[PDB]
Amino acid sequence: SECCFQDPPYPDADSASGPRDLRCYRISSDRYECSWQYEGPTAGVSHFLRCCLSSGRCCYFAAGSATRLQFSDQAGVSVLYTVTLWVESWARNQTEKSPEVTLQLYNSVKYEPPLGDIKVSKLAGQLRMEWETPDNQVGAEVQFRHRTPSSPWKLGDCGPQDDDTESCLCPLEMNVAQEFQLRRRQLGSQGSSWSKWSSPVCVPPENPPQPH
Repeated sequence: SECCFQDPPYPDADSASGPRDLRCYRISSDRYECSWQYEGPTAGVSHFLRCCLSSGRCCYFAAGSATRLQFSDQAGVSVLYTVTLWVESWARNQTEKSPEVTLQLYNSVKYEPPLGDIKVSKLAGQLRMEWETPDNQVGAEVQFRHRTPSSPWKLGDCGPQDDDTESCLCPLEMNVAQEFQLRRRQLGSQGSSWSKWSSPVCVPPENPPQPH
């Protein structure tokens, strides 16, 4: 993969569908990976990873239908200094853009949600979740989302974390089933993107409605 420092072969975007959740990180001594998702039907859609250097020079990788792409530090993209990255999709005769991500790629780590046991218990009128920190990922911003069978996802903040274990306080609803998920973001100044959501924490109702 070489980043092509030319005008992209399509017009600029002028849509409800499109690419989103761009995550870029280093994966080895000299290789990097960007990952994203696409909202909407994927038929005939292709993706381009865009990059602008601080000098204003910009380039693109053509990814085809893939939603993930790897490149080395010889691809023309600076990794030691800050760059700006985003995804453009050619879909149904129109260009669509993701939000940008501004980061120093060399210090950007692939952060992951809790992967394994998530302990859940009651603390006063809240739920407390606790998990062991993913290896070599100490230091994180952590968010949760929660829902009930009827309600949609509502997002929340767990606060910053700095230890071998991490925790979160969440709303407790005794009379309905609850589902929670957790995601983690790298701390620091180099730039960060949210990890994927963890597997669910499922908390059945302790006082479900009863006949009288």
